[PDB]
Amino acid sequence: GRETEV
Amino acid sequence: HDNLVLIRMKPDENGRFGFNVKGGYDQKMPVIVSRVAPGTPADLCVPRLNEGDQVVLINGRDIAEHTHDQVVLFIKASCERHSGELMLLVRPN
Repeated sequence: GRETEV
Repeated sequence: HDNLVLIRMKPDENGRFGFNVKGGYDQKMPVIVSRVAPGTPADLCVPRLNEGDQVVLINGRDIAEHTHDQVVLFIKASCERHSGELMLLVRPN
């Protein structure tokens, strides 16, 4: 469940 | 394909849009907007980028078979923005 702040 | 919303946004001073991405081809899940921080470009743009929105196109590119890391690199690729605005075609859910 990868999550990245952009 | 379904109801689609075209979203355009310019990054802040730190080059951030104020939104979070989840999913991708490697994650076996669609590219979904998981969070939208208050008072950020993603929150202030009209039409607004909402939580639960499925990303279909990033600067006109089909990201259906792309991985999570590739999607992030496409969002961060400033030269692919026309004209300095990140283009996102989303499917609301």
